[PDB]
Amino acid sequence: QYDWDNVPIPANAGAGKTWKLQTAASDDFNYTFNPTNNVVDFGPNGNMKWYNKYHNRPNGQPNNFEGPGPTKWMQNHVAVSGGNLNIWASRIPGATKSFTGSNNTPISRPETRAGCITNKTRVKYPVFVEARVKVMNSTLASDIWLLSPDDTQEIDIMECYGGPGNDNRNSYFASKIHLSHHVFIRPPNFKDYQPADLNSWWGKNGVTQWGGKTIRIGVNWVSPTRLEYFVDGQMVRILDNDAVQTRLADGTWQYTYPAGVTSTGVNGQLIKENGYQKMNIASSLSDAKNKSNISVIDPFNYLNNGRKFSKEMDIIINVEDQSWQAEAYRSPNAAEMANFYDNNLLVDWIRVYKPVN
Ligand SMILES: [Ca+2]
Repeated sequence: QYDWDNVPIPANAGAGKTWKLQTAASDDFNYTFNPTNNVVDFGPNGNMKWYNKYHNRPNGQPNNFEGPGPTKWMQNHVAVSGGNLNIWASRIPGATKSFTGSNNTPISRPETRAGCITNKTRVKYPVFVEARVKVMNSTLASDIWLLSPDDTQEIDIMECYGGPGNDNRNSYFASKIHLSHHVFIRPPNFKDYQPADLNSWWGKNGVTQWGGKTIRIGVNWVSPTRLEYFVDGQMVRILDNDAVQTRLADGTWQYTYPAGVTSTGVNGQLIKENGYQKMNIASSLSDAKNKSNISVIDPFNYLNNGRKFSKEMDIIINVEDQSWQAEAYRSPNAAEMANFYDNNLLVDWIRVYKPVN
């Protein structure tokens, strides 16, 4: 028996097919794992389902990247207890961290210590991954995501800065969940693409903040070229090759596709409108796909692979103080950090299925 037994799988396995639970990957977090400074595997009974660090390199060696912005990932900021995975953030008085700011020069902010874990079982399309999670009531990022070992391909389940802040400085972002993915060129020619259309910042009328709410959120990774997103059992977004459909604030579907880019090669940039990727309106997903000539996966050919996902991925859950938030002082302040509950991400369960006939 599992915590999710009574919860319908919202993704469609397809005609003639059903969903098969991926037992080793899935975890309903009902055991005890006490936090430790050591890098260790953890799980129920004898099982090793996770380790308390950012994901290893393809060769198995540690990846010692400590996080974006002024984040420092810390082994002992991860525990399992009370039926939940707990991943939290804290600060040490006087501790600071430098990172490259928006002017391509170093800047410093208070260092945010935070947990980060990686699942020992990788996933690849076709696969559905869903978690039940209490989003942190914090301006920090509550993250559940997938990343290839070589750091080139990424599919996010949740990236949410759910708390408006005690002074509401993060109110604009707190009402949204970023439904996202990334593709990268690795150094030396480092480039990063993620969805920047207005509709990728998903919300719902009557929800002012996600912080403190417990939601179910998942991604159905259908194929190299298709992702579907789900919140509380409802499909809310599809990315399909070169077109997008997303549920608007009132629940109604809008079909869109990219209006323009400067190039579809590696030095290309988005044409923007109102601060977001400029998108045109279509009348169905097929109409949008017909009209579009620009990938919504890899518009600038960073992967040089037919603009598609192609690599198995590690499941990562973490908290982050990202550079853009930290530079803008949207990161937590001392008063907010006095409330532990607000700074602790709780995952009740994460389940993984693949479609089988
Ligand atoms: Ca649980």
